[PDB]
Order: sequence, then C-alpha cells, then structure tokens
Amino acid sequence: IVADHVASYGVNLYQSYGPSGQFTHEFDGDEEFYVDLERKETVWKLPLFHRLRFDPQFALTNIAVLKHNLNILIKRSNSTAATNEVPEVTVFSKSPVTLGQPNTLICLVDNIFPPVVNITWLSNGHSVTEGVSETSFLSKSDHSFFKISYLTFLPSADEIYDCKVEHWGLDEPLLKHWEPEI
Amino acid sequence: SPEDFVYQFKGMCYFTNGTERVRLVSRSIYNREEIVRFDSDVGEFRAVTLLGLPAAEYWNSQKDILERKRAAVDRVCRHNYQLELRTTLQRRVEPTVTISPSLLVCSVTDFYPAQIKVRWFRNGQEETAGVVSTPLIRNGDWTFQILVMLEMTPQRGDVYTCHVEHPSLQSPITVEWR
Amino acid sequence: GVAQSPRYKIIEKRQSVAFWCNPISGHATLYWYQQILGQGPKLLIQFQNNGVVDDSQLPKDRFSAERLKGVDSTLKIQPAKLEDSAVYLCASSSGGWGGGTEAFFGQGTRLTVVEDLKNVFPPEVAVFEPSEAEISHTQKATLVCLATGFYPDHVELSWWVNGKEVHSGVCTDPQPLKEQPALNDSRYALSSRLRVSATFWQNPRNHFRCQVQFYGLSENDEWTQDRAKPVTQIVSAEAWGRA
Amino acid sequence: APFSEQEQPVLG
Amino acid sequence: NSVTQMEGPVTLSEEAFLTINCTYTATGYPSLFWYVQYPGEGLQLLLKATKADDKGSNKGFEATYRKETTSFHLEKGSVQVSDSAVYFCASPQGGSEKLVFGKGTKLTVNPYIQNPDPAVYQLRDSKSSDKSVCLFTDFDSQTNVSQSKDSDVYITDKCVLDMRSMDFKSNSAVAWSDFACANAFNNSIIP
Ligand SMILES: *[C@@H]1O[C@H](CO)[C@@H](O)[C@H](O)[C@H]1NC(C)=O
Ligand SMILES: *[C@@H]1O[C@H](CO)[C@@H](O)[C@H](O)[C@H]1NC(C)=O
Ligand SMILES: *[C@@H]1O[C@H](CO)[C@@H](O)[C@H](O)[C@H]1NC(C)=O
Repeated sequence: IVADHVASYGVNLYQSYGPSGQFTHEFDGDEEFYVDLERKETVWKLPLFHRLRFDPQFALTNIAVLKHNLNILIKRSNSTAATNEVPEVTVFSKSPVTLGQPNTLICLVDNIFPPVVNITWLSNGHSVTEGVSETSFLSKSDHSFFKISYLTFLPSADEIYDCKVEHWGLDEPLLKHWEPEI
Repeated sequence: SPEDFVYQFKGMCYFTNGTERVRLVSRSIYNREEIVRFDSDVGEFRAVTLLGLPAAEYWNSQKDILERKRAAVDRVCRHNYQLELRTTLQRRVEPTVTISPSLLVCSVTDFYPAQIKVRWFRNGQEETAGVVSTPLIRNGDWTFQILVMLEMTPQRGDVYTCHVEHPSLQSPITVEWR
Repeated sequence: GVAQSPRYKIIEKRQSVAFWCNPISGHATLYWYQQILGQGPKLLIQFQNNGVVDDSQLPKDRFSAERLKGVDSTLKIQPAKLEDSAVYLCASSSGGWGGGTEAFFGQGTRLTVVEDLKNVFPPEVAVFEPSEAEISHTQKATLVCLATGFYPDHVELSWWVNGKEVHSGVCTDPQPLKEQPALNDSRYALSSRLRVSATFWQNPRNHFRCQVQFYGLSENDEWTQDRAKPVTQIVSAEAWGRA
Repeated sequence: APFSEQEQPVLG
Repeated sequence: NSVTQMEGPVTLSEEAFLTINCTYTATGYPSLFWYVQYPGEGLQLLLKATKADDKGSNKGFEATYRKETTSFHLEKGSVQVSDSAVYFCASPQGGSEKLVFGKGTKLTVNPYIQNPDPAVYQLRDSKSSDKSVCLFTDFDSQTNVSQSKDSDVYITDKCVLDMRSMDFKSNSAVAWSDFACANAFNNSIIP
C-alpha cells in the first residue's frame, strides 16, 4: 500500500510465552508511546513537548480481547506454534565518532519472531548495564518485529564493544562487533 | 526452544494528501498469518485465511460492529492525524553532514523527516560515476541517517563537495573536501 | 439485559446504602448514573473493565464504587445526605469491543432517604364503583382506584379483571399528591381510572381488582412501634359487576 | 486524546 | 455537556408533527444517540447515527446526523398519544466515550377529543357507602384543571385513557375530600 504517511494506531501484541503482551502507537515507522501493561502506565516516546494523554486501560482491555481470540485460535489450528526466525543484527553509531565526544552505539536486531529476545552490550568482553536502553518491538510489514538497543559510550582508543542478542532461532548467542574508527 | 503462540492486531491508517484519501486496514494476525482484515475501502470484513473465516463470518453478521469499523477511519485515523498535524508533522531537525574517507563518504546523520536527496560534486560538475549510496537507516529515536560513498580518483583532483537538501533546510547544505 | 438490585430501598438520613448491578455478559464499559426526580441521568462513574476510567463527577466524600473482577459492580453511599434521594441507574456497553458504544440500562434503584423510619407507612387502597348516571348516559362504566396515606412514593398500581392484567382503558396518575404539601416527609395519595363498556360492568362474573404494590422496609430494619412493621406488601381493593 | 482501534472478540 | 437539547416541555395533538432540536459541539467525529424514557420505565435506546449523513429511524422517529449544522434533530410525522415520554439526546465524549445525556425534553401528546361530553360524576365506595369521589370525564384536551384553593381538598391532574377495542380516548380527573361534587371541580375552566 502506497501513502504519504502510514500510522499504526494500535500495534497490539499478545503471546502465550510469558504470558506477555505489548501495546504501542506507531507513526511513520517510529514509536509514539507504549503502555506498561503490568504497571498500568502510559510511557510517551515523542521527541517533542505535548500535553497529550492516553488512558492505559484501553491497552489492558484491548490486549484482553487478543488473549481471548488467541486461545480459541490455538485450538482451531490443532495447536500450530510460532516458527522461530533468525534475527539479523547490525551495529552502528548514531553520530560520527570523535575521540572524547560522547556518542551512542545502536544495535538493530531485525526480523524478530517470536517477539522474545535478550539484547545486552559487552565492553571489552565484560557486561555493561550503565547507559543502555531499547525500544519496544516495532512492527514490520511481514508481521515480524525489530528492536533497537542503545549504548551511550565515550569514544576512546581502549574501549571495545559488542552487541549480544539471544533468540530461539539462533541456537547460539550472536555477538556483533564494533570498534571506534576515529 | 519453548513453544510460543503469538497474536497480533494492527489498526493501520494510510494517509495521502493530508486527509483527502484516508484508508484504514485493521489486521488480525494469528502468528505471522493475517487471518481477518477490515479494509475501509471494502466496507466489511474479509477473511484472508481459513482460520479467519469463522471470525469474519461472525463479525460481518453483527450490525453494530460494522458501523463502528466503517466509521473508524474518521474516529481513529482522521482524528489522530489532526493532533499528528500539530506534533510529529511539525518536527524538522537539520542533518549534520561530514566528509571523511575510509573512497569518500558523506555522513548525513540525525535528521527528520525521511525525505532527503544528497548529491556529489567533483570540481563543480556532478560526479555520478560510482556513487554507491546506503539505505535509509532508521535510528529508532525519531532521527534518520544516510551514508553516500563515491569512487574517487583523487590524483590532480581539487575540491570534492557534498550537497544535501532537506525539508528543514531553507537553503541546502554544502560541505567540501580539498 | 442488565440486572440491578434492589428495586426500591429506604434508608435513614445518616446511614449507608449499597447498590448492586450485573451488566450484560461480556460488556466492557459499565456506568452508574444519578437521576433526581424529573431530570436527566447525571453520570457518576465509568468502568473500563475492572479499572475506573472516569470519576470526575463522583463525590468521594460518601460515594464510592468498585468492579473488582470487571463484571458486576457495587456503588456505596455513606453516610447518606437527604439530597441523595434519586434513582441510581446502572448501564453497560460493549465500548467498541463486540458492538457499539450505546448503553443498555437497568431498572435502577429508587432510593428515598427519609428523616426518620417512623414516617414510613403503607397505602390504604379503595375502589369506587361507576355512577348510574354515565352507564345510561355514555353506555360506559368508569371505575376509580385510590391509594392514600403511603410514604414514601414506592408504589406500583395495576388493574386486574378476571385475574388477567388489563392495560386497555387504564389510566393512573403520573405523579402522586402529597397529603399535606408543606410537610417534607408527607404521606402521598394516588388515583387511577379503569373504563369499561356498560355491558361489561353489568356482568356479575367480572371481577375488578386494583393492586397497588408497596415497597417498604427491609428484614433487618429495626421496628418497635406498635403499628405493624411497614414491610413491602400488596394492598388491594375489589369490586364486582351488578345490574 | 489519541484514539486507537479496537479488536473484536470471536465466538468461543 | 457538549450536547444541547430543546429546553422545555412540549405538548402536541394526536396527529401533530414532532420536532425536538438537538445540537452537538465536540470536535472529531462523535456518535449521536436518542434515548426514550416512557413514564414509569427505564431508558431505552430509540435510534442512533454513527457517522456523517447516517439517518437513524425507529418507531416512526427519524433523525439525520447533519455535519453542516452540527445537528441531530428528532422528527416524527404523525405523533401518537403513546409517544408521551421524555426524550434524551446523547453523545459519547472524552477519550473513553462516556455516554453523557442532555437535559431531556418532556413530551405529552394529548388526544383529539372528537365529540366532548363533559360531566362531573360522583362515584361512591364499593366497601362502604358514605365516602365518595368526584370524577371529571369526556372533556376537551384544551380544558385544564388546577389544584383546589382549599388546603384540605385534593384534585388530581388530568390523565388520558384509551379503550383501543372501540377506538375511543377520553380525559379524566379525580377530586375527593364541607364541599360537594358540584363545586369541587370549580376554580378551573369547568366547561
Ligand atoms: C492434528 O489434527 C487432526 C484433526 O484435525 C487429528 O487427527 C490429529 O490427531 C491431531 N494431532 C496432532 C498431534 O496435532
Ligand atoms: C534471557 O535471559 C534469561 C535469564 O538471563 C533466560 O532465562 C532467557 O531464556 C533469555 N532469553 C532467551 C530468548 O534466551
Ligand atoms: C491534493 O489536494 C488538492 C486540493 O487542495 C488537489 O487539488 C490535488 O489534486 C491533490 N493532489 C493529488 C490528488 O495528488
């Protein structure tokens, strides 16, 4: 479908694994907000100022209808499970790297299905929790997902970074490498 | 690998020329298989998959559901576009463009929206031979970045130039490399 | 449809009440409204599933509601204010999940908050026979039923000919009359009309019965005074055909 | 406020 | 709130044309409703329009959702005495679509009394024979009654009964309580 702007006013997700779910609004491929279903809390991702408001109850009851329909469809398919795809990982910086100028490392994991994955960063082969953040599962036209993880790092000549993703389609924790070419 | 049964629902709105041509497609998906679809240009539910046949046949029988979905293109799509017209569609951030070799690369980073055309110049004449360009990289934080490389034969060359144009730029950006 | 309980309730001025409601099966949205006398439904609270969505117009000083498991709901008022005398409606709606946003209403709970449970007395009802004048003048016979001296306005008047409820030719008053208007806990009085042809009233087999159903005090309401405890009851008055 | 599309329940 | 109704009671004859104005204000694309509440009953949904130019019709009532005038006026070609009720205009507002009701419009439909036969009969008790009741019947729909001047004299307001088996409707009022029937119903029009 061709259009000037495409929005997903309700990417609703519910899976039996956790069990877990996800509710986000997307406009032109980017995430406007998500709803923390466990905390019953709307978390906005707009890069602007806005007085907008969205009641998190809509997500909770919408996902409830998804759970209702999922159980009945797991039954009507003689239990057909989701087949695990192989994620495609790519690491790159947000800005050109300058020594000593704080930057952001981006780890794009694409073609995710089912929507379940651990994404962690390693620095010099050791784990790092400070300065890491990620997006929700963003939707794709083939109904898979992609996730993007961010690592705020200070470029130096001694720090080495890897992106470690783990998915059932992998059968081996993938590590994508990146070095600061100044 | 433990078994997982997913379910997806996507109320996708398509806008062309402001709100002239607006189209809603609500997709109900079992795993990665869209089973039922409400196409606003069709007017009613249409099963895409055997699984969706009993779901579509039922929803189509309920008059109240049909009236809600036929009006969702206005109640949801066109309504949200009005507040989209005041927020994200106003977002214009200028790209930061630098030049460095590895082959000459022009790094255009952190710009919104996505529509961007960049050109390479050699000495004033647009070098178009061997200008491999990269896809549009979505950073996921409401910014984009794009890299453009050029097969440069630099011997006795003088001043390469990267020239980018963007909806946030009143006058286009020009950065050179002597 | 939606089930509400109770249908009528009497409570003292400084006391507590709890209204129960069961929505249509599977309806997400559930409302509680307040309709005071001849007015429109004033919205009190709206539930999504089990979560409150709107409660801007809910006086938290005494009003409170809950829908724990997201199906039935309960509205409570404590203490009561004499201004709370109204009909408390419950409504449910699919909210867009399974249908439209239109609400389907229940019977409501008529709450009459009284000054003292000592001004609550059932009705006395009598039926008056047609006049010999109109049976030869209009070839029609008019019966009149009159319920007097009841408080509060918790009555349901119905006519019954030969054991079958009749609506044709029937006409009860839309609102009762206060025995003494100045009194704020005044007993009420209500009239009703049943018209039949001359030949029908002149049949000794035709049994005319006027039932008025009164809704009064509950089981656990304490009552000491010698006058019989005004429990919810039926008071009737009958007449027969003659020539 | 942003409105969102609602998924319909299927018959059990 | 956000829905303004035709303020004030309405009274019409047995075949008149009913029109109850209702306008809306809210931004966006709301649904519009009409709820009826017959005397002594709960609120029913009469008709509704979900989007632009949709016309809801029920029981001979019609209402066209008109965006050009932000209106949703209720209409009925030939009103009936059974249509006497209170009519509420409603439109859901807010992000959660809460059904908020207007003030409402009371409608009483009086019958057309072809050939009046006004009379003031005295009906006496069927149990005793020394307590009676005065009854005013077969008067015109233009005739009106008022509460008696005496504080200890009760008069009902008129009411309309219809014997469908013979296609006959007539008005009625009751007075009871030293006065007598001949002067009980006075202090009114008493044709
Ligand atoms: C799968 O489906 C068919 C019936 O549709 C049934 O005969 C079969 O035993 C089922 N078995 C499994 C393992 O799913
Ligand atoms: C993520 O980590 C947890 C514990 O660290 C583990 O149990 C889980 O299997 C991991 N996820 C995947 C997809 O391997
Ligand atoms: C966009 O809308 C305008 C109306 O303002 C119209 O004249 C023009 O043809 C439209 N563009 C299209 C259809 O591509």
